[PDB]
Amino acid sequence: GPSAGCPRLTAAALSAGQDALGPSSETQELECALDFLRGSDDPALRRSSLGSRICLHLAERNSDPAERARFAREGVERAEAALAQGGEDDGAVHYYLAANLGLAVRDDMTAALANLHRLEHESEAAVKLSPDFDDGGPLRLLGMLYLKAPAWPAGMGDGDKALDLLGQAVERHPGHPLNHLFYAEALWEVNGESESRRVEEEMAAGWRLLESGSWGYNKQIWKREFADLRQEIG
Repeated sequence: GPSAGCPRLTAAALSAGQDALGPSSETQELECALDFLRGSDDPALRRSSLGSRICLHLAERNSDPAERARFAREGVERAEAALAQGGEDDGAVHYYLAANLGLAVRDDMTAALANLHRLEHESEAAVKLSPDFDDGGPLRLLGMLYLKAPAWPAGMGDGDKALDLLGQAVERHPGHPLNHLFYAEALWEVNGESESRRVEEEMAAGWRLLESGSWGYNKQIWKREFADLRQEIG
């Protein structure tokens, strides 16, 4: 449960203050809130995406793959709990279920393939219910799945749908670094050398947002993803 040094907390205060917690929060602050809500019977909090989101913040800040996956697996459990308690209409619950599930499996091919249907279902639910959440996060997840899943007809993989969704994320939510990064990856992988200028400009814009914006402890893992695309394009 909450550690002994945590501030006094109530469900009402956590709900009212839920947006004061984020990627810039220190780990101790995030865990005080996460450990509290696991034990809370407050109907709203029990249905909320907050616990799953906190787990994703903790996953993203951990460079070790096993440690990151451990927190991501906790986020999957928190989102599943929220859905069982009545959060099914909340697009953010499905979003953080799919985002955490992705982190938990994407470094392991067997697990990624084994969870592709669940990822697809949850990413689609997020896109249906709250496509704009987290600056278009659900479009990011579903678009990347269209880019990375086994290619049609073997699976849902479809580069045109990837480009449609990730282009829509960039158009509708230009402030997020990963909308530009992921769109750039799709442009390169689906269209190749003919989109090099656009790929590069999208990378550069994402990097500028990454460097200037306030992404807290998400910055290091996103920087690694930017480097990955740089190396992929040569």
